Amino acid sequence: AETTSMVSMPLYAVMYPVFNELERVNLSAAQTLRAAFIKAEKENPGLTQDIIMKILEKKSVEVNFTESLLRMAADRPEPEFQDLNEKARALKQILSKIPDEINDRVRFLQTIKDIASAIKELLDTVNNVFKKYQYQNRRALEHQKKEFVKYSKSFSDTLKTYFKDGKAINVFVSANRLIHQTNLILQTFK
Amino acid sequence: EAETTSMVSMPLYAVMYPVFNELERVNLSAAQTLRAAFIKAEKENPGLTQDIIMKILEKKSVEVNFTESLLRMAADDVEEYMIERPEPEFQDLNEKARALKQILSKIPDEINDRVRFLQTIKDIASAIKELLDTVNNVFKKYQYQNRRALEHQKKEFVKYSKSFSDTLKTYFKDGKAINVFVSANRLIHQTNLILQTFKTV
Ligand SMILES: O=P(O)(O)O[C@H]1[C@H](O)[C@@H](OP(=O)(O)O)[C@H](OP(=O)(O)O)[C@@H](OP(=O)(O)O)[C@H]1O
Repeated sequence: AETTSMVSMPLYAVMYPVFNELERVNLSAAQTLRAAFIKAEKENPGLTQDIIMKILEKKSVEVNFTESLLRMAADRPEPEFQDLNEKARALKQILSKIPDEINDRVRFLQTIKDIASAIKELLDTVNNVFKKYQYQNRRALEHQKKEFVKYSKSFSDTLKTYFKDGKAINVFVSANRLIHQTNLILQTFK
Repeated sequence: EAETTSMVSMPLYAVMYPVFNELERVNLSAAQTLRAAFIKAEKENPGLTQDIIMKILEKKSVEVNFTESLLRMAADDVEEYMIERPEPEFQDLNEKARALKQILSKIPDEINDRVRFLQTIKDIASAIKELLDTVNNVFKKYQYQNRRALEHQKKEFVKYSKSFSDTLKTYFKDGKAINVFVSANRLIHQTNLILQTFKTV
């Protein structure tokens, strides 16, 4: 009952898990992708292995792309809203500089401190307008705030694991998520 | 649905398309089916290709270990590629190819011993020269249905051989064994292609 070559293993150990998770987002896409990999693998055993390896060999292209997205992610006259916009903007700007700061230990350590205080200022400002929304569906505020502080902690964790791992791409990805969460706070004020 | 002209679709053209370009040489329908599958999925969900690539990158350790295991297995994957011609030179060609693949297969076991690894590299070099010499002799002595295909495959082998040498140089710099494992597997595959071409030619 075992005629499948060992070279085909990555199809089931790598691709199938990815397809299975994709079925919950786009069933049609997952099936099409899976069907295409199955077809190609069955007709030429070893193809999935080489495809996966080539993708790994192009990680640098992926690092560059993840860096550029981070750099790009930085792009009501009420006084409280002007403050919220300013604080959010400063945080996003600092986070977007990470790719060009991470290669220097010293300057990267200061950047982390800049990120800490920037988030602190943002949270303070968030608490300010927080005290003026007088419960008008404020639940969405306490919710979004916590989603932000959750990604903030998740980012802090990513930094710690980075100082032992050395995997910058995880920092870039996490910083990107933090920015998106920063925007979510601003947007929630609908 | 949408067009893949957005920033988030970049990896589709920067990563996947170059990869798919090679498969046309192996299986056109497969390169086309895969290309159509990714572009289709990307149009429906822009950013999907990027997520797929990121998930594959997360399986690096799994892929790395499997690649080493595959290299170790190469020593017992022989009979499928053997040349089925009576002449003595073809039997000698089968032997030279087998011997090369055997030494390449021992790399994972040897790479953790500088002294042993240095010798193994010398043995690989000699095994390659002997393999090429046997190929050249058989090229000159016999007729074939597709001599051009054979010569092309030999030159492909030479490229992957030099690529292997370059990988060794780099390994002595950064000490990443996986690159050596990958390069050895590809050299092994090229060795098998030579054999398979003699079988149909
Ligand atoms: O040492 P391990 O645990 O395998 O992890 C590293 C990281 O994945 C590097 O990327 P990152 O800095 O983003 O963590 C990667 O380089 P690139 O991603 O720059 O290509 C290294 O491979 P090499 O590229 O072969 O050095 C790889 O060895």
